[PDB]
Amino acid sequence: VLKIVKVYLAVKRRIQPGDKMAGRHGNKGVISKINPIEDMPYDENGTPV
Amino acid sequence: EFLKPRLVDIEQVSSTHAKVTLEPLERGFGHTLGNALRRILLSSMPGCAVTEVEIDGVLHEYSTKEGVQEDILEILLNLKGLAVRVQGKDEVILTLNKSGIGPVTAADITHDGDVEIVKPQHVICHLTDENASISMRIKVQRGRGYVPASTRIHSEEDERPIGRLLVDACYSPVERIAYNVEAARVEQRTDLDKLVIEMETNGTIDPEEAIRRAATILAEQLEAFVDLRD
Repeated sequence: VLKIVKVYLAVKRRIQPGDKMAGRHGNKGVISKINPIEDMPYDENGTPV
Repeated sequence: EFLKPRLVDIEQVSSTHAKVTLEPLERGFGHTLGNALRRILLSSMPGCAVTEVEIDGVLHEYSTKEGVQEDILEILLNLKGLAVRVQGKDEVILTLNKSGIGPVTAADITHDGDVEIVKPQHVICHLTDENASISMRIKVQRGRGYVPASTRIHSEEDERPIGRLLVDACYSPVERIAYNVEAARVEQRTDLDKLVIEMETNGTIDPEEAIRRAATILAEQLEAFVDLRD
């Protein structure tokens, strides 16, 4: 090998459907769909979950 | 047959918090109007947001300069939450210029006649060196919804300058919407309720203009229903 060129690629990979997400207690799962913020059920104060 | 809801007192318990009341609303319509306005406000609100930032010292998001205690990615993240109103222009380019030790906040941005910073205490970064200087070109443009920098980057094909950094623009001005329908008691008509919409917004959009825009969008949508194409 005459020379070596190393290149670092930084991908800002965002969360999306299909990614595996879980809890500490063992509850697991795959994100099904990212709904718009309005579609979330919301409390009386109005904070959507 | 019906009585007509009218914009009544719109109080401001805070600069970012607005309580807007609609008194003369028929019972059975309060929840309909409340839900519709909540959806429209969370979805189709026009607003001003930062899209692209040009920092002189850096070439990409994952580098750092001298005399700053926050990573360039952190400056971009802080700018994401920057609250700004532009009146005349759809796209503006603000210039941030400051040297010397101290917290570089939003008020340090060179303010034009059409650009208003409603959150001047919003910290952008911290300069921890006497000779450290920050010069940035912040592009703020108008839009609605959520347009991340992974969709217009496919419509730009690797934007030619490498010194510019694209950030995901959350144009939504409103952060929280709630509506309460309560029994509005008034002499005329025994069955009426009022809708109290409690709104938390980044201060870029006035609640009156907010409700008016939501109603305009809803009416434009209903226009198709009014006249059916057969």
